[PDB]
Amino acid sequence: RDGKLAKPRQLHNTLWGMVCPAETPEGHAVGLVKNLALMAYISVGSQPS
Amino acid sequence: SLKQRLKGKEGRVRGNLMGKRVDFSARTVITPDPNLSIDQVGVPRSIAANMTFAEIVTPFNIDRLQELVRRGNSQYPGAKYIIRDNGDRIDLRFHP
Amino acid sequence: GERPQANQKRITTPYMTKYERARVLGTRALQIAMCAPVMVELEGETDPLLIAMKELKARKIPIIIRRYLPDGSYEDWGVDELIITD
Amino acid sequence: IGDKFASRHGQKGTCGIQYRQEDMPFTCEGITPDIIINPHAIPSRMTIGHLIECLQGKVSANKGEIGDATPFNDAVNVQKISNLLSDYGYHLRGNEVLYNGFTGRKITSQIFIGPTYYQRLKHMVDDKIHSRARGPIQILNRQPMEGRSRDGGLRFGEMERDCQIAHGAAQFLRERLFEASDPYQVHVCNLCGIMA
Amino acid sequence: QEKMATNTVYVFAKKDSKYAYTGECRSCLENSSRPTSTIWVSMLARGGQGAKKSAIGQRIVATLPYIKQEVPIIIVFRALGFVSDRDILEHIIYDFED
Amino acid sequence: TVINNWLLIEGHTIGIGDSIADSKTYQDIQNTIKKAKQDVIEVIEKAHNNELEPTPGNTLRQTFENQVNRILNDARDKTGSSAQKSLSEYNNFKSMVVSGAKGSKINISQVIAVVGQQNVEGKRIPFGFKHRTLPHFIKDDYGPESRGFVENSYLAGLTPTEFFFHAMGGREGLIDTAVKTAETGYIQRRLIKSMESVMVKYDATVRNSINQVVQLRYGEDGLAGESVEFQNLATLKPSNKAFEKKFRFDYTNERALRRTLQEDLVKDVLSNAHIQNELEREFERMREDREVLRVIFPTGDSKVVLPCNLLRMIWNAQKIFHINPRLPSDLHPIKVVEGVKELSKKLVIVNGDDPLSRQAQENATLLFNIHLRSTLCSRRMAEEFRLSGEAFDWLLGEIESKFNQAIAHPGEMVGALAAQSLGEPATQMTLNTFHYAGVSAKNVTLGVPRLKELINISKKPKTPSLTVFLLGQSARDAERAKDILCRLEHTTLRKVTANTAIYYDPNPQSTVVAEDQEWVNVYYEMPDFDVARISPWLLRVELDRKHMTDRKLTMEQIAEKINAGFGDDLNCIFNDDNAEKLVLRIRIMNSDENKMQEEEEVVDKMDDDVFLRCIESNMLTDMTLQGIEQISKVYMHLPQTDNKKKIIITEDGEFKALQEWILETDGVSLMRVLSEKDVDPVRTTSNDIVEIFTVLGIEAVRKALERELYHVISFDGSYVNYRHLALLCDTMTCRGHLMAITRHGVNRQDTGPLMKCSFEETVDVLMEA
Amino acid sequence: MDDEEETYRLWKIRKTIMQLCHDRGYLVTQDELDQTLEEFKAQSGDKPSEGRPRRTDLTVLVAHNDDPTDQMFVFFPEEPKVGIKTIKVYCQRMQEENITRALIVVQQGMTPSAKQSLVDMAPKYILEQFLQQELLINITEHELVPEHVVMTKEEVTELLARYKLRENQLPRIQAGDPVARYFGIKRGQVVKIIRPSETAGRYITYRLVQ
Amino acid sequence: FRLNLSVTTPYNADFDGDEMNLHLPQSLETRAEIQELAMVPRMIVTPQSNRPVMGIVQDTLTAVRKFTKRDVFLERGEVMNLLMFLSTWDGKVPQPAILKPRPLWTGKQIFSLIIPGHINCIRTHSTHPDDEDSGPYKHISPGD
Amino acid sequence: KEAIREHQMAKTGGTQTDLFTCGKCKKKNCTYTQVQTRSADEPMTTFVVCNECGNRWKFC
Amino acid sequence: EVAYCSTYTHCEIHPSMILGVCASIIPFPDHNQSPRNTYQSAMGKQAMGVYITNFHVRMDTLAHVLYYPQKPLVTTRSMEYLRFRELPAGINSIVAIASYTGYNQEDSVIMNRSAVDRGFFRSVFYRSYKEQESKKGFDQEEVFEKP
Ligand SMILES: [Mg+2]
Ligand SMILES: [Mg+2]
Ligand SMILES: [Zn+2]
Repeated sequence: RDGKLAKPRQLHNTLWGMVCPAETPEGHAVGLVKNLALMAYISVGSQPS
Repeated sequence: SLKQRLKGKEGRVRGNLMGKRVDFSARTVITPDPNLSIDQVGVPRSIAANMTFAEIVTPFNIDRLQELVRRGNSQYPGAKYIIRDNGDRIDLRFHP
Repeated sequence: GERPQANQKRITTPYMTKYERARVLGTRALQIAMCAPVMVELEGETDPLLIAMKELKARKIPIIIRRYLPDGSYEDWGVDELIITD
Repeated sequence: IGDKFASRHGQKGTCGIQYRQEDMPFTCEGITPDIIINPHAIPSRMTIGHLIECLQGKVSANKGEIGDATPFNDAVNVQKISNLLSDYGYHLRGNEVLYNGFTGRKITSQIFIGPTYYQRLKHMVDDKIHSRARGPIQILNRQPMEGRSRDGGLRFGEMERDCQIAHGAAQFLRERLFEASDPYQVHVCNLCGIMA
Repeated sequence: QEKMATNTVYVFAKKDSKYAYTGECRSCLENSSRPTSTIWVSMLARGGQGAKKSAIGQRIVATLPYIKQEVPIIIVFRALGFVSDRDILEHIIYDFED
Repeated sequence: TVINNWLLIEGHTIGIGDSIADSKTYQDIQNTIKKAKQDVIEVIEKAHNNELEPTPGNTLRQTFENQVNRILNDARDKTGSSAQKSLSEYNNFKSMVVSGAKGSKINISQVIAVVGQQNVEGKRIPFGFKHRTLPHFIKDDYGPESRGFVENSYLAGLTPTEFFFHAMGGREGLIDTAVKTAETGYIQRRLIKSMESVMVKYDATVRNSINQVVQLRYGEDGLAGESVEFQNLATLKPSNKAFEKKFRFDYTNERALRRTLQEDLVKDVLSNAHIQNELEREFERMREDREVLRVIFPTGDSKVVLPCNLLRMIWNAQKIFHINPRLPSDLHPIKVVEGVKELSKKLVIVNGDDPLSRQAQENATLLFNIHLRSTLCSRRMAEEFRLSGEAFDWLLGEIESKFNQAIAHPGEMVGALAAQSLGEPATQMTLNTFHYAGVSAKNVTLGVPRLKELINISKKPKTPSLTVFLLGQSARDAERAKDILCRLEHTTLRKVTANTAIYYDPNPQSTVVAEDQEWVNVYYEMPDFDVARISPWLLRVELDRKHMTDRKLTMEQIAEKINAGFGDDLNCIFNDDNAEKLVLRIRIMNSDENKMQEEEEVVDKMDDDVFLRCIESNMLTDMTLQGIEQISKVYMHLPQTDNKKKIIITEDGEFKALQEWILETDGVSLMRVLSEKDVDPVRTTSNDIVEIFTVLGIEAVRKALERELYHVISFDGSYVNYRHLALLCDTMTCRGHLMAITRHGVNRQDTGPLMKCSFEETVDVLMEA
Repeated sequence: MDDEEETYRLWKIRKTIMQLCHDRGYLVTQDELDQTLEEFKAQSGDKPSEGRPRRTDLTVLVAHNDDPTDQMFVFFPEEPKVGIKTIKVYCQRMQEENITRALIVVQQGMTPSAKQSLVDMAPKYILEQFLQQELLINITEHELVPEHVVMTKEEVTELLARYKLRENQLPRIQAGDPVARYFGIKRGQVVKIIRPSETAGRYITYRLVQ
Repeated sequence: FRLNLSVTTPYNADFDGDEMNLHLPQSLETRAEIQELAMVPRMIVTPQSNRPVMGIVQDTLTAVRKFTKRDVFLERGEVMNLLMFLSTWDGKVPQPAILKPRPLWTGKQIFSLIIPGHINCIRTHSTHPDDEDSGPYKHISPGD
Repeated sequence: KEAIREHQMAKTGGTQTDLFTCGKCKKKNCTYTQVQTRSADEPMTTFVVCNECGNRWKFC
Repeated sequence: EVAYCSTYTHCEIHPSMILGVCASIIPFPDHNQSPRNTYQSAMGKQAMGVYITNFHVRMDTLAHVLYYPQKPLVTTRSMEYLRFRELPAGINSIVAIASYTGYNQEDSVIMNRSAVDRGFFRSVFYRSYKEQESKKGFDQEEVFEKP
């Protein structure tokens, strides 16, 4: 939405270990739909006080 | 309103003139069969139990056409509906 | 007389096309199905698609092909004057 | 026959045909196969992993132990696994010969037999069908209903009408738009063309 | 869903229109209301006037929030209590010996 | 059915045993890859030592990525050739490749030997993880296993560092497939809304929906396309000596019982001067169709497509009548000549009365008449084929029967056929890895955005191109060919200037610069009478010497251009190109009359401090030495031997290649390029369409647009008939103006009222009508 | 520039305008059509010094055609921007000489007050307007330009009275085509086009000038 | 929808689940029009690229080159079984290519029974081993 | 003059594998083209287009 | 002995951690083609098989269970923690690669009629309906009766 016109997705180097590369739908939503790796923790937020 | 129904945004153009629905059709799942001929297409038994075809009654084969009418609508080799000359569309299922 | 000009000079080769073969086989099959006198001699068949096909090879179908020209005129053609292509 | 299936390796395949046990080939003791897949479906998509499960399942069946399928191991799944299969009394490459189920002649080639785990998709072949001769017709435009949920007709896309022009069938296209679809007639005056 | 990391100054390439560079950077609150507040600092790509200054390519005129047109960024330093070029240059870089 | 039933009793399976190579061969496969790794390290070791010679045409980093491309390509092709000989014919895996299915030589190495490089969008794997690709590798490591290349195959597994790289290539072909699939329903839908107007009528001439003659006959021959077969003309003979010996033959043969066998009728017409004139004039007509053939086919390709294959119809008659060289065949000489003239009279498809209609029939079937006369010649029917009189009589009745069936059926709705003839090859692989290299760059966009833009016909294309040809000495010499490059290239003045500084020079004769003191002092012939009240602020510029040797420029051509741009009120001076650097000082020309507060006027015209800043920023952009502004400055040479162009004739008659020096630009200014010297204005074409209608006209758009669409199909791999490429150009260029035939340009057309409303307007059109 | 290289520009535009008239139907001598660069500076003494009306001596008057008309005065102006003063003088030389057609070539452009009288001028008179930027090179020598042959009145009437080809059925073309301006065609005439075909050999088509 | 493999090639469809529609005419004049126009015995060679669309690949391609292999020699009981499998047959058993000792047949004699005795196709072969020209041109060695 | 002369010699590429033999000029000036990966029902084939004399054919 | 660098700070837990839920089901994902591995995640999601334990308390419109949920033989140790061997999606059918009669062309297989009669992938179509008995106005409402 916020940014278009000639902006492909393809594959990025930071996807290693964080997002499963071989897990995407076969329809028109390929590449746009992301997932999560097997062993990965999501940050929840903390106070750096 | 009145313009949207005819402009083309799913109105009387794209949704009717450029995209309507017809009758007498079938759409299943294709399966490979090299043993058949180049024109022998697959026809299911459940689909054939509904696809009808209005055939005129000719005196050259009036005996064969009468056999399908006498048997009724109880099996495949039979007739379902009939149409007379004036327009009488008589059914054979609930016929006395 | 101001439009039909088939009795003077004809430009199209006298040969039946694939479009005219479909209409002749379709129109004749509808007439025979409505109890019509058979032009040829019947040998024992009831298929309306086969009766019109047998009469096409015998060139005995009394029909005249009226090919409308795009300029406004039209030309006439007969069954004997058109050789079928298979 | 006709239902949509799939596989664990990615080579999905619907139910083509089903024969009896006597009409299918067999090995020596009487091992009749359950699913026959196209041998040409492997080089067309480079599905080499499908042959690994078909060979690993045979070695684990003769031993009786759940073999690990780690894709990053050092056990060498090429020579060590092949040599272990030949010790039980079979071929080391996993290839076996079968017999003809109709005449009894030995097969020239070697059928690579072995167990393979599959799945089953949710695509009923008897639920996706849609056929009707003459049923309920709408009143807004005198057209069939939506689909099978309300007993209607099939979709007529624009690509079907565009290609029909290339065939030159004017009478067949008129039937799908006027005759066998929306049959109606309107009386038109002679002095004027206003439909009233 | 997924969004871009806020409170981080990033440099992008925007050479499709009359601009050349774009420094998009958000400024959302921690846990209060976070009204987005995206700081748009772009660099134009125009070059050549005629007879006035003939140095429009060295301008910045960033797009401050709410603001209609583009205003220069050096005017904001005059409102922050710094009216000398020695103090403004100190905010940019801590070593002006280059 | 018989083949399918035999497969049950035979069998053809596949497994692990069908993917094992030789034991001694597999040892050499892994050793060959290790030898290629030492060659890559040798290039890296020689690159960091500052001693490697870059490739002329690129930089240093662009050369390293090119040198390693041929190393890894030869490494994956040498190991694949060794695995081809190891697999025997008994292996069922090779039978799938030899038969011709979804598998070739590259599919064998990717599962046994080595996969290869997994490039992305043509280019190699970029850096997006702190100048790296994966954290498993160290910084500044240009290894092959860390840049997408997979050293293993689908048999011994893949390393974790290579499994992530190989997965990127599969995602490129999967995401683009879903995007290209959605474009099929939008491009094909647009073509059928405008091409459905034209159709084939009954009077040969192709018309439309509003009764307008578009063409004179379908396919420029009045024949169908189903009977067209890839034939072989076999007329463009290199050596003219063999062309006369093959066709022409005289009766002055050896006395050794010649002209007595095979044909038992030659003995009756021995030494006949009446029949000699008929055979001598026949060869004269063959020579007329040969010299003009060079102009009709300047490319030199006799293998074209024509209906009614004469190579099979003549040979088929030899089997029925049992024709063999060991049998005398009596052939009549006059019957062969009369048979061609009699058969040519039956080829009339239009009116036949006035002499003007006969001129439109010979040229319409000119290619078919030459192919029929050359094949059914007087000697070809008696030496290569050796046909008798009965074999030639029945052959004339068979060609006329097949020609009648090859005639296009009048009434074929070509409106829907021509629209699908272009959208069908577009669904193949138009935009999928720019494989077109040709020792050049990635010029000329080819793919999905090219077809969507050519139909919409915009004002300026995305990537314009214009190939420039040369003749004279430039077609064989490299020094004269590069001399024109200096005039055509848009050399900006900013690139020439290396440095610019503002100095304070009070006395112009005694400057403060020590290294440039004697240069401005020895020059005394300059009228230094009005230089005492000029601008004291000095604006000295510096010219780069490395740029002079790369573009070939002088010092006398720079000062004569600066003073001719701003005006006469601008002084310029320079020094010779033999000192330490190229400098150039500029001053003003003060009239010394009324340029010193003559009329006061508290407005201030222009301050001296800011006067030099405006000129310094206006000369480095607006002022151009030489070249066109709208042609960029990129250039690249293409091999003339590669493409089939320039086929000249010699004293012998053979077709040889003529190499020269060609270049390509990046502009559409066709009027200024053709106006240059030495450049040949005959074969100079371009990919633009708008400038063709302005410079040349609509008569050249039909010929230029057809060649652009033919180059797309020639590279995609598919094929398109010639009768459909000429119809698309004639349909759009029918009104005499380059206008979009789609929705963007329909109000200006003169079509029916019920047709313009079908473009998603309806109400907007019916209200006007 | 404007020294020695300018001689090749004046020599190239002279060979182009001579082939423009010979392609229509005029007869030009072989010596005038076939010449070299050194021969152009010897027919009447070219470039004696610097600064001279070089565009005035280029006045030619051909008069060789089958149609007994001939007399076509061709003159080149001297000033770049041809104003209304030059048009009033150029129109006086054609009244005393009583020519048939004119051919003027303006360097840059003209004035709006003079471009209106150039098209109208007189109902029984036709004046041609060219340009130096388009006559420096011959656009008819390109490989994508077919053979263009003009037609007469009797050839158009006979063609439309054969296949019953109506006037609206024939394709149209605009007046902005430089090909139509190369021969000076008028609105309402058919121009024969000879296009070399590939799968045929020679394709012939006809178009109407709208 | 059981169909032949030769029909799936022009449609370029897959049997994985790609649904295909099948209409039904309700007129006598329309059945004769489709039978003489929109049919697969007639729509073989397309005018778009003067080449046929019928393709014979996958399973119906490997068994063709293997049946004509030099290492194929059918027995006597397998010839009569394949003769009955023919849809049409005049009723003339061909002469065996090998008379002694055992009456056997070659791998190309049975395949030649389907092709009529008045059509041929040479020159075009498109192989893979051996060598592209040069080789077979030496001493004129046709075949294989 | 020798530095700018060698600029139009190597260009940006090379190709020319020198394997296939052309049947029109008894020379081996042919190149390869890795085209057709999956396609549809059409089998993949490495197209061979000869540089000189203008020749091209199919590998299968 | 042979190492270009010896300054490592972190290390991966297991090379198979890059896969996901459906990606860890296919054995040896490296030996197969890279785009073909992405189709498995779309097939395993829209497939049949058991998913929980209590089958009599759930009433979903789309529910398919298996009579004999047999665990796969050749499996990975990564799916042991994801609870996959207890709730599979099929059985270990013996698949023999063969041509048979050429009826398994283009994404199709040939099965045994006698094997299906014994319990080869026998599922039950569970579909639940619901009808709300709401009001229809002031004095208008629905009444469950038997007219
Ligand atoms: Mg498909
Ligand atoms: Mg398929
Ligand atoms: Zn060659």
